[PDB]
Amino acid sequence: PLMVKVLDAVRGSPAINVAVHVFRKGLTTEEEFVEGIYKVEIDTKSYWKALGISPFHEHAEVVFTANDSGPRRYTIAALLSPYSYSTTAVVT
Amino acid sequence: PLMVKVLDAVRGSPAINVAVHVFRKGLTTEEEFVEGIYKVEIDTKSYWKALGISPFHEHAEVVFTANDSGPRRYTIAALLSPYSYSTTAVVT
Amino acid sequence: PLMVKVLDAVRGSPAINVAVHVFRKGLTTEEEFVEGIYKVEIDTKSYWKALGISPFHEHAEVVFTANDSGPRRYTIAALLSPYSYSTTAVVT
Amino acid sequence: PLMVKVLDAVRGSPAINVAVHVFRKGLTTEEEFVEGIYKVEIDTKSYWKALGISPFHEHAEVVFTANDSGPRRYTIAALLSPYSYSTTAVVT
Amino acid sequence: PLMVKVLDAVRGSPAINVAVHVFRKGLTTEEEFVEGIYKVEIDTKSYWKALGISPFHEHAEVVFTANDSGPRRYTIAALLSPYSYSTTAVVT
Amino acid sequence: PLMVKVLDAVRGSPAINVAVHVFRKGLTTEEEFVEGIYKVEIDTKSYWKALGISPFHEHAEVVFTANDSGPRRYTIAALLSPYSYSTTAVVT
Repeated sequence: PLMVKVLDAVRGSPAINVAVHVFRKGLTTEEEFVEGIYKVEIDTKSYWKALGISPFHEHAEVVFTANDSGPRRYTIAALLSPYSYSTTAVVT
Repeated sequence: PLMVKVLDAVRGSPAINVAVHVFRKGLTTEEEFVEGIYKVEIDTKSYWKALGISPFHEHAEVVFTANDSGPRRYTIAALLSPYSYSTTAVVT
Repeated sequence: PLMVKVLDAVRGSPAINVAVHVFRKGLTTEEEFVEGIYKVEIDTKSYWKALGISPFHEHAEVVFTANDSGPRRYTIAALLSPYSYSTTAVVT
Repeated sequence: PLMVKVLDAVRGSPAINVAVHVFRKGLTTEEEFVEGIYKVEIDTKSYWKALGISPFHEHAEVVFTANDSGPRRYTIAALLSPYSYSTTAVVT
Repeated sequence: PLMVKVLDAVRGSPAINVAVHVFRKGLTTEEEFVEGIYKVEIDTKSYWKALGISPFHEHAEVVFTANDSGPRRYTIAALLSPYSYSTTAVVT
Repeated sequence: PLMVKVLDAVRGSPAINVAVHVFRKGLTTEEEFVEGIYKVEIDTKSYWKALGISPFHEHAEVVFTANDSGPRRYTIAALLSPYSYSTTAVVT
């Protein structure tokens, strides 16, 4: 008998992020997985992935150049932070 | 008999991030996994991944260049930090 | 009889990050794993990973160059730090 | 009979980071593992990993250069430090 | 009968980082492990890892150069240090 | 009968880092281990690790150069030091 009980009696007003999981039992392969339940990706780069079988196999002249040079600003006040009875502000 | 009990009686208003998991039982392979339940990726780079079987196999002239040179600013006030009855501010 | 009991009676308003896990039982391989439950990756780089079987196998002329030279600023006030009845501020 | 009891009665408002785990029982291989429950990676580099079987096998002329030279600033006020009834500030 | 009891009665508001684990029972291999429960990696470098079987096997002319020369500043006020009723500040 | 009891009655607000573990029972191999429960790595370098079986096996002309010469500053105020009713400051 598997019994899982989470946050059953709540009185008041909290801030929650519940993640309950119960399990009873050619280049990239994945199986039976739970990924990115509460994930966050900011300014994330992937230039060359899984190009394929036999890419640039013979006599390949290639110049890979990657220039990440910029005036980019990211300002997050409450990233993944539940809060109760509080004050959150970004003042520029 | 498996019994798991988490945060059953809450009185008041907290800030919570619950992650409850119960389990009863060609180049990259993964199986039976739980990844990035509460992950965060900021300014994350991946230039060449899993290019493939036999890439650049014969007579390959290649110049890999990666220049990460920029005025990028990241300011996070409460990254993954639940908070109760508090004050959070970013003042620029 | 397996019984796990976590934070059952809470009175007041705390700040919590609960992570409860119960288990009853060609180049990169992984199996049966729980990774990055509360992970954080800031300015993380991966230039060449898992290029593949037989990469640059014969007569390969390659110049790998990686220049990470930039005016990047990262300022985190509460990184993975739940807090109660407090004051958090970034003042620039 | 396995019984695990953690933080059962909490009165007041603390700041907690609970990590409870209970277990009852071609180049990189991993199995049955729990990694990075509360990990943090700041400015982390990995240039060449798991290139593959037979990489640069015959007559390979290669110049690996890695230049990490930059005006990058990282300022973290409460890294992985839950705090209660406190004041946290970054003032530039 | 295995019984583990941690922080059962808490009165007041402390700052805690609980890590409770209970267990009842081709180049890199790992199995049955718990790694990086509360790890921190700042400015961590890995140039060449697990290149593969037979890398640079025959007649390989290679120049490995690694130049880490930069104006990088890291300032952490409370790294892995839970604190209660305190004041934490970085003033530049 | 194995009974482990840690920090059962806490009155007041301390700062704690609890680590309770109970166990009842081709080049790098590891098994049955718990590593980096509260680890910290600052400016940590690894140039060549686990290159592989038969690397640079025949007629290899290689120049390994590693130049770590830079204006890098690291300032940590409370590294792995929980503190209660205290004042922590970095003033530059």
